[PDB]
Amino acid sequence: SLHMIDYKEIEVEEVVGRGGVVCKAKWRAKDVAIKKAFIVELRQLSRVNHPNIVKLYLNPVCLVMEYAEGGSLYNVLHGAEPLPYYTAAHAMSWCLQCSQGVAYLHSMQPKALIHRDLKPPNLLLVAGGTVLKICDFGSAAWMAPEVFEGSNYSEKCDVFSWGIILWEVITRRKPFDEIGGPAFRIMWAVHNGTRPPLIKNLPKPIESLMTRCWSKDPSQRPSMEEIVKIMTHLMRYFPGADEPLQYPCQHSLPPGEDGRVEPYVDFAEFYRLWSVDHG
Ligand SMILES: *CCC(=O)Nc1ccccc1Nc1nc(Nc2ccc(N3CCN(C)CC3)cc2)ncc1Cl
Repeated sequence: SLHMIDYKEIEVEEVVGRGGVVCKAKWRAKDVAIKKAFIVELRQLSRVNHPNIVKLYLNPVCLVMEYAEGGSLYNVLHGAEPLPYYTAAHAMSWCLQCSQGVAYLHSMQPKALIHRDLKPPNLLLVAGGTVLKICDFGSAAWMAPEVFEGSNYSEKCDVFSWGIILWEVITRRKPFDEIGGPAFRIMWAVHNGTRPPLIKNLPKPIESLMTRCWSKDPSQRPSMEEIVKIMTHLMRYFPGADEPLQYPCQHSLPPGEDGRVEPYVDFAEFYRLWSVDHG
């Protein structure tokens, strides 16, 4: 199941991020990443093998994870200029691959694994930004209200997070940036029913799926198995998800007003391909 580390053949080079400490390395001519009693639980969970989950490959103690050239979704969406251009197909593809990884964890025997902290900073991008990989593990903006309400929670809390992420890559906005302040202000907001503003000209199938994920009552949210199928079938109307991110962008963000917001991506081509099939 596991490959052992001697440290000698792990050639550390440069530092990555500060969210523990993370460093890039080379191990058997493979770019790889590396990082207190929490690993005891990680032994039982590390039976994972999925394309959309970071491949989990001891003095000091180290966890060896495959390196993701492309950084985090969060940094692609909101990071330092220059920011890349991307399309509706990218946004849908990222979310689809996200739900494929989350469904895998939900289907693990003997018991399902809930990710809990599903958010763009833990979604990594590979192969020119086209492949998303969950990095298993201020989260208020993506947390289902029943979780920080303390009450026991199911795996529907990831469905909630996925819904928020879908709004996030479509609009290229940080959810609940208008509220901000300390975390408890956002928790109070979403607990009372506040949700990201709905999106101008969004396709009703997508609006319907997104808002179902946002439901207060977790039992009214869809399973991730259902997410995956919906998103799989929708991709027929979003060609282009394998095109690398390479084109620049100078991102202008208008204020929100009249209770709605405009998307970043453009669905024009979706309404075109849809009407070709539907009459
Ligand atoms: C498993 C969750 C986790 O640890 N996520 C995380 C968060 C921050 C930094 C590293 C990291 N883990 C991994 N990172 C990579 N590759 C990678 C991450 C981040 C960057 N950028 C940092 C911000 N800069 C502005 C740009 C570069 C680059 C590369 N790969 C694997 C893991 Cl596990």
